[PDB]
Amino acid sequence: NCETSCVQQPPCFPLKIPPNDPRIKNQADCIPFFRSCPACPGSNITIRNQINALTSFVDASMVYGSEEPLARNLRNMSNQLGLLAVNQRFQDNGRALLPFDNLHDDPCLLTNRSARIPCFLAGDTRSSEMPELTSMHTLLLREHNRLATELKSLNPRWDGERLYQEARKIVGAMVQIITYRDYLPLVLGPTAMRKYLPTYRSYNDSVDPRIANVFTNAFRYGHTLIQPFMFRLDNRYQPMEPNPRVPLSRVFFASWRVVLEGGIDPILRGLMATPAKLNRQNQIAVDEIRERLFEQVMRIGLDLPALNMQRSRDHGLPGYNAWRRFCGLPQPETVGQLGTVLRNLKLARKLMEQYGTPNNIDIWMGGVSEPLKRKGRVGPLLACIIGTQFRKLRDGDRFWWENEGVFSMQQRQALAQISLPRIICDNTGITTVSKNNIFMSNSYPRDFVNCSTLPALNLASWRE
Amino acid sequence: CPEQDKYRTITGMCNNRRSPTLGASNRAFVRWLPAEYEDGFSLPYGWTPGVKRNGFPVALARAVSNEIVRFPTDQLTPDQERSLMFMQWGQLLDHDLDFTPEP
Ligand code: HEM
Ligand SMILES: Nc1cc(Cc2cnn(Cc3cccc(Oc4ccccc4)c3)c2)c2nn[nH]c2n1
Ligand SMILES: *[C@@H]1O[C@H](CO)[C@@H](O[C@@H]2O[C@H](CO)[C@@H](O)[C@H](O)[C@H]2NC(C)=O)[C@H](O)[C@H]1NC(C)=O
Ligand SMILES: *[C@@H]1O[C@H](CO)[C@@H](O)[C@H](O)[C@H]1NC(C)=O
Ligand SMILES: [Ca+2]
Ligand SMILES: [Cl-]
Ligand SMILES: [Cl-]
Repeated sequence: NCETSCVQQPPCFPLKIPPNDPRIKNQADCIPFFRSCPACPGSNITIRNQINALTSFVDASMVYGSEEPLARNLRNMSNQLGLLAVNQRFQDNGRALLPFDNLHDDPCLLTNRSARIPCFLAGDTRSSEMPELTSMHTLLLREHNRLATELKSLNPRWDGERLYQEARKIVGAMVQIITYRDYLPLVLGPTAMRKYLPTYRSYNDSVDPRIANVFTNAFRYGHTLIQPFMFRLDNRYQPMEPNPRVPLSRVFFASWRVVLEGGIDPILRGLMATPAKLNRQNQIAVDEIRERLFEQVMRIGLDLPALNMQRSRDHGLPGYNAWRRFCGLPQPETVGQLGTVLRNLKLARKLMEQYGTPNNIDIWMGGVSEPLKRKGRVGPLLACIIGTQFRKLRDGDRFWWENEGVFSMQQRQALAQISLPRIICDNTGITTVSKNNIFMSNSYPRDFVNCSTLPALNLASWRE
Repeated sequence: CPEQDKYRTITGMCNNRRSPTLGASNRAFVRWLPAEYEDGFSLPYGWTPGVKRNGFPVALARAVSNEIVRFPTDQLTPDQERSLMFMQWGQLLDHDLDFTPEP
């Protein structure tokens, strides 16, 4: 009963309301919170740990699923073409949309009574969380089918299973390429990139590929990049009127906006041509997630930063200093030391009034408080946790795209030519995209190029 | 666990041949440090009123959010060198790595 009760009875761990709160004036009220499922329920022996429902591998499991029954449902079993299932009721200018899901309590239906548009079905259950995410999922679904189609004309003798598997292998590789070549260098900056991700040598079976408990909380740094609006742009990269800036508190689980308000193309243009929010020590996270998170589907609007902090506690994560020590970073003991670490005394003062000791600072809070590394969007501590996790995901993956036996020298040489703007070109009506690096390019027309200039993926090395 | 394979399994099982569940779905997370709970093994810090963490009262997540995270929306600084695509790939990537189930 966590959704409506304020009683602290397992599995409820409600967030108590402080006095003089800017939004919640009822101190008897609370912010709902369910403790993460324990790996070993009811045990008085084991130290409580949480479960990862997904494959840790950068294997495009948000597309294919991490469970075989789901993985099967997401597939098109009507033929031998190796495709993923598509929406049978709607299309985006003749282009595929994700299938709908059949949920007991569907949140998308709540975002708009008249529209009656349910949640989408993908490899990961959070696909309908925000239309920007849905758009990325919809893009990858289209890319699999596009690959399965090309491979069929190349190898007509291949069956559905072969086609499904071969396209999946390519999609997984493309996620790995975009993430390690374009994304992480821009998260960590160059020195952390060299420190935590040195040149790939080969697969090593002694590298634990599992996602660490701390990683589930440290990677939430991305919450500091969130803008308070969903931006939709037209063909000419101009605000798509009416409603070009929709407040985020009106887009969570709003699958109707994708179906009835223009498809994925305006959402993707908005993502490419709009700057991300810059994390500043006095501008950490916006009120659309801090005050109005899931406001139209819940009894009360949640606080994403506070949920992260309660989550780290639920997960029994050590505090800030324990992680700094783990990273081999200087451990501040007092406000003056923390001030030096954050290169900001006002924030250290602010933090110490709350925690009393840098030992008690919640990992997300401490992590996002640190001054960003040169050409990176995280501090030393998050660069260490993030960098450490991704090295393990790369060096401990037997199916890493660069590993001997996974692909041929020619297939690798071909894969090296892929990019996210090209994926957009091949699967949308968008003809002008971000110049590489896509994650850096944010101004139209300055950082924009035509599709023709971008090299397509040559599948010649895949002909049997 | 096959001695030779061309493709990944859906669950991630058999990726590591020596420890075939490593990186596979529906498995406990690895810990890089031992957990820190109010009772040592299950209760979260903040569960019991009056119980301190490292000799200090436990701050309310909402109070930390109110005092440290809160800022005026109009003041938002856009990133001159990052697109929203950088944000969106991050969340999409996150959803390839971890999902922590609730009851
Ligand atoms: C853009 C809109 C986003 C929304 C609305 C969102 C929402 C959420 C919510 C509600 C949770 C669960 C909170 C809890 O109860 O503890 C969550 C968890 C998480 N988010 Fe965000 N998030 C977003 C973007 C991002 C981004 C950009 C990143 C990283 C770059 C990120 C990484 C994560 C991770 C790692 C978790 C924990 C996942 C797990 O293991 O279950 N989020 N986010
Ligand atoms: N671990 C997480 C969790 C969420 C919340 C969420 C979004 N979709 N779902 C699945 C889903 C499936 C079915 C009912 C459902 O209703 C809600 C609506 C609001 C709150 C909770 C449930 C939601 C859970 C995240 N959002 N982004 N990253 C995230 N990481
Ligand atoms: C819910 O979606 C409906 C569509 O079902 C939106 O309805 C449109 O509303 C505008 C005026 O705001 C009308 O001109 C359109 O004719 C309506 N469309 C239809 C097909 O009825 C409505 O805006 C959405 N709801 C909210 C509150 O945003
Ligand atoms: C299965 O594939 C065929 C061929 O494109 C398509 O016509 C049909 O709609 C597909 N079914 C699903 C569920 O996608
Ligand atoms: Ca995965
Ligand atoms: Cl459907
Ligand atoms: Cl951990």
